[PDB]
Amino acid sequence: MEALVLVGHGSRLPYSKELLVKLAEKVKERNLFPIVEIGLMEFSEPTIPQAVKKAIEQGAKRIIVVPVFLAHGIHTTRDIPRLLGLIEDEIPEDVEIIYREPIGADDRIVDIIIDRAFGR
Amino acid sequence: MEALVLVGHGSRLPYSKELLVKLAEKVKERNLFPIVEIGLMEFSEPTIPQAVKKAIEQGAKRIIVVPVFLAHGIHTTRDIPRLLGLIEDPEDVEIIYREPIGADDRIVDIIIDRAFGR
Repeated sequence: MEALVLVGHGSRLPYSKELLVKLAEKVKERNLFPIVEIGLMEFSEPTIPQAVKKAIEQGAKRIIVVPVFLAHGIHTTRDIPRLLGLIEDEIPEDVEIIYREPIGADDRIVDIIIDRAFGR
Repeated sequence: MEALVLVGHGSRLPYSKELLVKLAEKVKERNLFPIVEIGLMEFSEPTIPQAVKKAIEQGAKRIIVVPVFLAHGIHTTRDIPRLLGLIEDPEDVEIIYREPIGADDRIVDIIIDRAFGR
């Protein structure tokens, strides 16, 4: 009934997509959502509209979109909201989009950064 | 004798720099490094060269540069290594260029919190 759609920037290099793919597979291992999909804003497929459409086709009525971005930027305030039809510039009536917050300066990001600082 | 330099993308919007400032503030509260600085690749200051120079001028002999990026891209493979002089485009000072965040289990934890509005 509900889907998690992870959306990322995309890249002409493969690492941004590989990131989202690994993150989605880990989320799937958690067994929290019946439907998990990824979408890339630019350069690579699946795109964000394709990811949302896939979620709908699989039967999701609530689509939770999590922007896998560290900070807000034009991507998360304009481009992705536009793609999702959330701001003015096909979502069935019985489907709601829930657009969530980016990662931000989470304490766990500090933990990761310190590990990286020490090469771990 | 060692500094942590957090480098971020930078943005015409203020959120990217605000993120790096807040992260640096939280690192400083953990009292692990005598010197902590931020640098932004573009659009905004401190720049990455300025951040490294500040660290050196404060006496750091080993500069640990952590790219605050989720995944590698042209910025972490080309642009930042070039600014740091690590690839073709300081005597007693060593630059240690670390890995980005990547698909860390803790990113999954954050994503799930965000998914549920937390």
